[PDB]
Amino acid sequence: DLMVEIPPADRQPGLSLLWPVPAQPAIDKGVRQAENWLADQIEGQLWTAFAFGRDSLPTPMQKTAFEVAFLTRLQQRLVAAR
Amino acid sequence: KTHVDAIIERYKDLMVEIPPADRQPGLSLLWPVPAQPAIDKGVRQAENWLADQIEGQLWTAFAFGRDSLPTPMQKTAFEVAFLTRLQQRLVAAR
Amino acid sequence: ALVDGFLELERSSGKLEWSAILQKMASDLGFSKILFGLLPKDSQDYENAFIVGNYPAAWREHYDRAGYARVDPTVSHCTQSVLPIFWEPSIYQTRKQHEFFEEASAAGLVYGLTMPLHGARGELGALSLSVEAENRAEANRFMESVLPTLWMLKDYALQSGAGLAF
Ligand SMILES: CCCCCCCCCC(=O)CC(=O)N[C@H]1CCOC1=O
Repeated sequence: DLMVEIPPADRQPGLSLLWPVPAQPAIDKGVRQAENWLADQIEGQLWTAFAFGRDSLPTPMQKTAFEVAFLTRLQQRLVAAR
Repeated sequence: KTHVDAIIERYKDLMVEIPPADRQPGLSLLWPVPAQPAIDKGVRQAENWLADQIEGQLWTAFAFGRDSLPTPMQKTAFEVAFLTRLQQRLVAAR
Repeated sequence: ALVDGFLELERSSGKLEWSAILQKMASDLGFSKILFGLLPKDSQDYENAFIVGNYPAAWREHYDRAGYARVDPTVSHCTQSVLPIFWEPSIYQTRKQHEFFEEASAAGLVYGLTMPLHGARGELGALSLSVEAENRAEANRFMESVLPTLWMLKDYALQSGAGLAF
């Protein structure tokens, strides 16, 4: 039901999380933020996109959802150095 | 003694370093409290996962690593370091 | 020193002491000018937001009447992004912006940055600091080093500033 989904990307791609409360919008927010950083090549720090991005979520549960999606997204392209 | 350098000189102690990796690295960062160890825990934590093979559990290393630090201020030092390390190797890879 | 300023920020009783602490902290961080602006959720009445700081008086007066809030590249950035925006010449593209820039530059607001604010109760705002450095290289290097401390300032300021503006 209140499942959340991190869309597949390049390498190791996907997920099946039962999140404690509804949080798909927060997951997307985290994916988009990370790919917006990967895409637009380093013009600001990656830490900055993570920290300022997380701030914009209201709740600990949302913030944490943001983080999971952000780090997963990085994982995907990081692995992609096959 | 420039202006911007004079601000660095006080705050001597509160400065912390994220050593260079591959890409244009050595970040020098001012922190509200001394936090070099938290910084290094985040650097090592991130290398440990990289120096691992067919790798696939990134959030876990981050979640378990941050959780081992007891103050908000160290947690964020660890996050900044760990992520900077995942940056150093995202640009040293085209 | 900075940790103490954070606590004083949260302990603040009224707009006056808080805005005083905010300036005293900017000055300690080597930033001679700071502005904090914050609107309630879903408002664009820029000139009637909670706005504090020590921006040059002549300039603030001009900014309000001219309605520069709708010109300022940093203001529209704040409403569309989370990432901080350095004041690179490049953020000023259009004519009215190349012109907003000339005058802002005369007011002393040359080098600096704007951090967008997105409060928990959907509040919107901007935290800007300006630094007097020898050139842009020195300034951007400087601001990247202190950016983590500034992001924490942003955080204590947004949290304590919302329950005083509102
Ligand atoms: C999201 C804005 C809502 C609150 C309204 C704030 C209006 C003032 C914003 C401002 O002063 C930002 C600022 O620092 N602009 C800089 C850019 C160049 O010099 C300026 O004055």
